[PDB]
Amino acid sequence: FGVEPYGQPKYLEIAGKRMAYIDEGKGDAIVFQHGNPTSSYLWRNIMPHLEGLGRLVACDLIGMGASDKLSPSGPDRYSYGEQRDFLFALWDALDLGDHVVLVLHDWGSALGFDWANQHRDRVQGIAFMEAIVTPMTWADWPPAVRGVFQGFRSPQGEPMALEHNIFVERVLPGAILRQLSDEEMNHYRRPFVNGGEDRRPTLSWPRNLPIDGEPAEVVALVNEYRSWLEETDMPKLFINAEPGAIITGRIRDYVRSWPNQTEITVPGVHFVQEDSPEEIGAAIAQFVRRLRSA
Ligand SMILES: [Cl-]
Repeated sequence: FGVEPYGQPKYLEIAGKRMAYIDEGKGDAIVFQHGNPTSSYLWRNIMPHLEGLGRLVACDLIGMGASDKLSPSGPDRYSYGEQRDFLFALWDALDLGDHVVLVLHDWGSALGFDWANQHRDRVQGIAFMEAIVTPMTWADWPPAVRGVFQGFRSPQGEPMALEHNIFVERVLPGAILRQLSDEEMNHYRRPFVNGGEDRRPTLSWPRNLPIDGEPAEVVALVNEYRSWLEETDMPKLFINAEPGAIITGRIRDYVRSWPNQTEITVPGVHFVQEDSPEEIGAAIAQFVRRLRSA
């Protein structure tokens, strides 16, 4: 468990806002996308396993990591669609090519599965873990954090996230089996040290989760892309977690139904990269070698 970020930070302005990203190596792209409340930092111990297998790209979502904050910020900002507009523009700017392997977690999986479904001819394979794969009910959601996420999805969410930073301070470490070092935790806290709107992305994201049919637009998006995943012969690598968090139970059964997929299981809850980076990295490398090595 290295504490240092991978690679050098780079920035490009997208719609007048700086977006930060890692871009190392050469060849066909391997694109790692984080979710909430993380950044490219999440992949620092995984990316080294793919050196020499492609061009390794990991972007920080708008409002997250080293990327700029939107202003004026408020409850109408950092929706799925807004996040998608920024990210997909950054990916276009980076000229990723047409043999992309996506490596996806959490909201990074909704964004990446959506991108792949819109660019089917440019995606070579998808590796995913603890991903958003189907509309949910609360029965699918980890029991220990049902009240907290229902809380986020109410007016209580503003104090919880913007004042108390509960996503970063409580949800993130609660969903890692090991204890992070102070140094690692400081990297996850850095984008969100200031109280108030700086923390808005951490609150907007849970409000987009497709749970009991709301928000309908996200439910519809996920139904669309999963309808493709269910039938496509695109190669897939499912990294299961034990105990896991959002892919457990019937959702885990469902993902296992998808075609042209292999899996592994690693120890972890939600932020599996922080419990099992060597096993994850090794599996993705083996996947990519099978797809590419000759
Ligand atoms: Cl979330």
